[PDB]
Amino acid sequence: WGYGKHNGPEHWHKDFPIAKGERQSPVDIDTHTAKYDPSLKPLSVSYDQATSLRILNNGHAFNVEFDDSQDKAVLKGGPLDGTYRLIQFHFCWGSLDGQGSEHTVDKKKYAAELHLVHWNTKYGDFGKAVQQPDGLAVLGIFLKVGSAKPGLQKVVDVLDSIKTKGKSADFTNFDPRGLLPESLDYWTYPGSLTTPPLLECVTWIVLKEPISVSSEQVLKFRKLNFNGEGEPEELMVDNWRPAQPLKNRQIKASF
Ligand SMILES: [Zn+2]
Repeated sequence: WGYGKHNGPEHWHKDFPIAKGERQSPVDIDTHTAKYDPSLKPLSVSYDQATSLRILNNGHAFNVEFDDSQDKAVLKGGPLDGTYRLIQFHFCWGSLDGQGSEHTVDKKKYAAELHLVHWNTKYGDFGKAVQQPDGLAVLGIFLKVGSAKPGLQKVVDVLDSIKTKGKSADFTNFDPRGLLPESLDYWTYPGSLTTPPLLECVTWIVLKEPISVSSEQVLKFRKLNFNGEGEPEELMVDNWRPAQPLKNRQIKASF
């Protein structure tokens, strides 16, 4: 699987039949249809004790990994029940500023999308969580092009070192708190992983308020390669999946 013409999103259902399931992601958020739900609790992000370890190019994106052997970087509150631990974060981006996000707001597409992945500690490890309907919590944050994001610069400078598939780099003392918007107002719905195996185990929480990155910041993303070192160069762009049918599900808002 990939994002090309022959192994792209439209073809995933062949090896991953859950591709046309009832709770696939991403989706389009109809802000006029979302239900204001007064019983949602504010989100609780505890990231001050976060420990980053490395960044790697997995051939379809780049992941920043965190030590999740203890409750160091956790998510709770909101629509969640129990504690979710930060295991890793990645992005989806486009070839142009006009596309890149997975989730769309009134059909509007953003330059990129940041996904903060967390797993339910009641399940003991990430592999068990992905077997549960309440196994993960993904924190989705939109990126728009304007002013630079001071806090994202550290990531951008290290991409040179993981240009190709399989590369990884030590990436310590990276504080995720630098990638958060001022507001924590959100939309939430039941969904899935947006990349194979596309397991229907996620509780999506999409921030209303986007973060702005500079054009040169995002330009650096477009320079990564899908391919392994020594292979024809395939630039790592448009690694996002098209919006799926909502099918009955309801999108709720905390505002
Ligand atoms: Zn993702």
